[PDB]
Amino acid sequence: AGKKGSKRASTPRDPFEKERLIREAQLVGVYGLKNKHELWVMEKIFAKDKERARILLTSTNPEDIPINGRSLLRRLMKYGILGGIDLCDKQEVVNGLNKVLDLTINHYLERRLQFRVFAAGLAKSVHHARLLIGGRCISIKDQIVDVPGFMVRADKEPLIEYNPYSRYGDK
Amino acid sequence: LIATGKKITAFVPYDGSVTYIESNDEVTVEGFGKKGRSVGDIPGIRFKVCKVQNVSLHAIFTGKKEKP
Amino acid sequence: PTGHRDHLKRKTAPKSWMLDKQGGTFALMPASGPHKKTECIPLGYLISRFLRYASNFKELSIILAEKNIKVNGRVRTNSHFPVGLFDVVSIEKTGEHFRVLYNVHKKFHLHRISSEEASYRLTKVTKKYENQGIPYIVSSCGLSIRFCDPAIDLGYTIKISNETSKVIEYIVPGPDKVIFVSRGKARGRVGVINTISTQGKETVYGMTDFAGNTFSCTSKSCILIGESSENIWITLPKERGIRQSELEKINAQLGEMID
Amino acid sequence: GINHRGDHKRRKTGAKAVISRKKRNNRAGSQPSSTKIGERKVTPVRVRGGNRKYKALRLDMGHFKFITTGKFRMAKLLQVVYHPSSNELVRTNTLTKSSVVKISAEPFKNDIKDVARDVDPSLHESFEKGHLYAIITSRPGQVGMAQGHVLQGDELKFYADKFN
RNA sequence: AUCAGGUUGAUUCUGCCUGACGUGGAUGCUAUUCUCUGGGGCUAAGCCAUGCAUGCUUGUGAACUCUUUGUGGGGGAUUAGCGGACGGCUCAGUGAUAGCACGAUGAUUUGUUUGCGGGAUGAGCAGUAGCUGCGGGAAACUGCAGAUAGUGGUCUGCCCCUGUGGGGGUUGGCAAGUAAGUUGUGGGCCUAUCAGCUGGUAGUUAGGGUAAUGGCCUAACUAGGCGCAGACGGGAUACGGGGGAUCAGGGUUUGGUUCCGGAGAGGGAGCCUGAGAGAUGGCUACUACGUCCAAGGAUGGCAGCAGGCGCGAAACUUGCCUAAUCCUUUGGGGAGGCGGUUAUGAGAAGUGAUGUGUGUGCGAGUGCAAAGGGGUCGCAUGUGAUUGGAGGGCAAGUCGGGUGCCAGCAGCCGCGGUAAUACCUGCUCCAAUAGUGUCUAUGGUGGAUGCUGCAGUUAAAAUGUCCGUAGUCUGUGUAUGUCU
RNA sequence: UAGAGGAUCGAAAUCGAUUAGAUACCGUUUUAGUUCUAGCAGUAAACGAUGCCGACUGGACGGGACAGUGUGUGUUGUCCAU
Repeated sequence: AGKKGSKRASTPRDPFEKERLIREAQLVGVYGLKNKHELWVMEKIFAKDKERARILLTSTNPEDIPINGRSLLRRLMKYGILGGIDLCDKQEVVNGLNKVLDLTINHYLERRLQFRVFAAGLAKSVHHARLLIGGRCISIKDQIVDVPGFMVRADKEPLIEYNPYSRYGDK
Repeated sequence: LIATGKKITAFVPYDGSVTYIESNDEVTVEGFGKKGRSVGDIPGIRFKVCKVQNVSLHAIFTGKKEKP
Repeated sequence: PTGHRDHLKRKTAPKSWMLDKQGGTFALMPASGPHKKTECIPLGYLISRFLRYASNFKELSIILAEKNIKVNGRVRTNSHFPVGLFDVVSIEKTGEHFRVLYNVHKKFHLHRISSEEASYRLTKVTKKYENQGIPYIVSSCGLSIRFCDPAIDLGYTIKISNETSKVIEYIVPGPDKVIFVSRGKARGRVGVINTISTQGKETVYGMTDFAGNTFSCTSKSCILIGESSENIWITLPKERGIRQSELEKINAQLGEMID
Repeated sequence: GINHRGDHKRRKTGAKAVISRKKRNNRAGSQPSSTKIGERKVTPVRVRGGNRKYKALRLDMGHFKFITTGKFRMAKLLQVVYHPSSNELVRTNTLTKSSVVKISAEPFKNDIKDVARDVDPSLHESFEKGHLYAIITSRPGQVGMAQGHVLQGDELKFYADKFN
């Protein structure tokens, strides 16, 4: 009647490895994540793109970089991960397909709503932003967004505000 | 074995737990987990008591349930 | 399993009908009659999904039992009646006429036309036989016409009156004509013949779109609709059947990529 | 009953049969009808599609054709003298297709007098005993009638060596 | 595209055993919310109490009835017609006679649908349903008399094959579309402690039967047909595909289960009606188990939806529906829809916070066939963590107290004999977290089955020696454009 | 298994020693067998514990056969590198 579903996360190949357990305890500390499932969700998201860029460079089919090259560069720019590239020069693009491979897992954890109610100063810390996103006190220009994992867009970032009908509002 | 009428021996795991069972009791047994060989220093036994009259044997030992 | 089936599950309905995957388990089963089964749509979907007149089925059966519809100038009251390619649908109140076509995405399409264009039909000649002392020819929508010219053969396009059902004039296929592809890989594309060659009992038409693209297709998936590039016998849809490729669709949205 | 499927035969290599189905009315057959001579009796049977066959159980009065003149006459059937497959069908007077019968000679009295007693003298000798020979080319169990032609010359000599 | 622990006083190897990661079934403890998706297949294709799952349409108008009354009306029984061959359930049989792919039907039939064609208002006799009466029987079921539409014979005419004779038939058609039947070649379940197999068996000629080709069947005659490129046999939990799992590449494993194809309705057989059935919510017989009786008879078929018993480690409601989707579109519909029940899987939020409760409850409106829920508003209000571990492999204590090779632990290596980092009990800490452990099957792990890509002097393994047929190799089956 | 033959040695049997005891090692008496002809059988640490065929690759001291004349071809033993 639809689909069974699918899995968003994965699991580490070896459970108890200290060089991997030390840097994961930081990310759930500096960004206030809720458990390890949220972090392996975002790793798979960020790893799909790299595997997509390498195939676009070793491609003998001459009509690939035009269509699918720039397609994947528009999609990143829309979210605030890459800068601004002139999508008309064959060399200014293939250098943009070389900066996709040199990325962090911080360029993705920072386009997320729990961290955007912090940079644009509205909350004390990332343990308060989660407490008043769920309380229905943030509104992206018309919408009362309520889930602290909404991945904001570039051309919609500055429009954040309080909820003009909430207790933190004027009415 | 109620299903096939074969005779078997099984091992009763925990401390002081052989004394909840009586004779003419019913019991659920399962494997050991090593492909049909014996494990440790227990010779000849390939099975393991699990329940005693529909109550978990591991829960009676930890105090979560009451004896039958 | 030796007796005929009377139901359609919705997963198996043709893609041209544009039916939603959910929305029930069944779909309307079409009746026998004029066109083939893989080349028709039931009448009841055309009045409630492509015109959005009736919002229901209690209402759709008030529009058909009050005798307000005419397929090819002939009243129809059955919602399972099948409608095919190049057919005229008329509606008296709120006087209108439509012709049944395809997209370039190969879906169905209703194209509004005028009143002196709603007296036409184009079909191919497929069979030819003699019975009882009369010569006949068989259309591709299935009719027989008696007492036509003695010089009409298999393949030619004929123009049917649609208000007396009699031939008017025809087209013989040759270079510098126009074509509509009614099925296959290239369904819904209009071209202009360049070469006609043969193979192991086949004829293949090299074609050329109205934008320069090239083309090729057998003679069983094509109907002639014109004498030359400015003498077409029907009105084409908004886009004329171009099918721009996917290189040429991002440049529209993104510009070119020069070195 | 009779059934014309081949699901029960040995295979091309000699292997025994394996059946995984009951019989179907699709392939049902009949017992042989055995058309004898005397006192016409034909029966209509209902076949697939609602259609109709005619099954002759007894027949008189064939419908034969004299070939040299091209005229049909209706003669009377006297007895059977040869069948190419089974001669136990001659002792019973059963009328299948391509059986040779002895026919009554009066109705052809005008026709036979355009041939001399020259190269066909064996056709004129049996005419004076009162009979001619014919052959049946219809299927009496499928259409309900006998219909053939008279033997002359090459044919009449080829078959005459068979039934003596 | 990854490895670790274990044979020695120490060393390098060979070799398997165990850990570390997924997935399907069963099971222990523990649980706040919503959204999508699943649930008596494995054992017994075992046996079934009760309710429902199939009925409609008239150019047909009986009893009865009305009117101040007549080629008048109401009324609705029965005739006639259409449907019940689909839909739904299940996986016993079947290893290719089924299924998938590409072909032949010039060897065939097809109600309803579409467009053309076609049609006895003549004589003369028989005679029926409902209806009006007399009745039989425990029942289930049934008879006789009376009187009437449709109707059934026979003549007459019409049509067909013939004709210098005659003999048949009773109005049945053409072309598309839809459906169905028949048929050719090709494909890795395991097995040689299965090597020779076959009598309608291989062919010819004639006929019968069929909607139709054909040993499909019969009469006569010829002696053929298959096989190490595996015939003919035997075994295991064998319904075939579309599909699923695992994951560098190459591969290995699985599919009772939504969609399409097949087969079956306790077991076997045989048939009627019909355009279509070898039909089982049709009939007839034998056979397994039965049920009701006044004893003489009469009867049954849940592998349809709920439900019960049995079996087992193993699986939900005897609920609501004249609404959506369709079939037969205000008739019928357990098809299908709507909730309820359950740690089936997958996704998303919580268990608090200092400036100003992510919960629970109630009230409006919305929503529906009627209701749950949900989301848009307000009112009070304040609750909500476990499971497995701490000697090494493998993240985390030589911490307190008990026991003394005992009781117990431990996949593997190993621990315990009064000096326990390993057992029992209390604290403290570790991993994942509405979850987390155990038993069983299976992919990877495994270059530990090796096409890519192993080994064979001594670790397991080159045969006591030559000759030699089939096969492989050598000597003299390809790539690619266009269309389908 | 059949015929022929019979010097030497010798399982089995037997005594004498040795020994705690030796049905053994050592010895005495004495056989089948050990040989030949005709056959059956089909095994070995039947071993270099080392399939068969084809292409290519450094030195030193030798042997055996043939042919040449200062060397060649087929085989083969020992010793040093890569």
